[PDB]
Amino acid sequence: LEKAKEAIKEAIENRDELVEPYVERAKKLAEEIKKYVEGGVEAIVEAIKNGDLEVLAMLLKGIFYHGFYGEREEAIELLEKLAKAVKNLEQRLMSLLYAELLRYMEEKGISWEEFAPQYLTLITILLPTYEKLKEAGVVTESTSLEELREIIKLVLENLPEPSELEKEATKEVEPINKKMGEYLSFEELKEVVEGVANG
Repeated sequence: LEKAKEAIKEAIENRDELVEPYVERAKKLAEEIKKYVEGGVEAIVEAIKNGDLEVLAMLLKGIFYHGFYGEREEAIELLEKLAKAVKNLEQRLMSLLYAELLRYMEEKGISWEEFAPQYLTLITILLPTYEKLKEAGVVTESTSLEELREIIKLVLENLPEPSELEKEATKEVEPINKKMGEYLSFEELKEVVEGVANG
């Protein structure tokens, strides 16, 4: 809190630099998830337990965009439970980010398409905020989840309007991301997150 004001401010000025990498990464994850969908629950759990960021990022989008089809409560529960289970700080924060997007929509009553352009706006500002605070030693592996959510809600509270590139990229990638969250049911996602925690 407060100690990240210049980190977010500089993050909003460079947010559009992360638009193209996000689009490329999302298109790659859309094909890689099919390999791990055929691999099964045990293949996803073992990969994440051994610190595979890519598989963990695949699972995050699988949980978040599965909530687009309904029952966003369960996606919030799984994203927060997975955040505590994993040890990496970057994906800990990404899991909390997707949970806060769904939590903010339910508490405010915002529909998915009304808030879709703000997904990439929060991602492209919060990610350089994390890197800046990590480069300054403000956040670390011992940083509690409660302080990570304070960073996310601080960016989401002072969230600027989406940029032209973000609105453009949102239309390009939303159909891709929604198909990514159609393979793994909430029951399978429950098994994966439970497998990461104690499997």
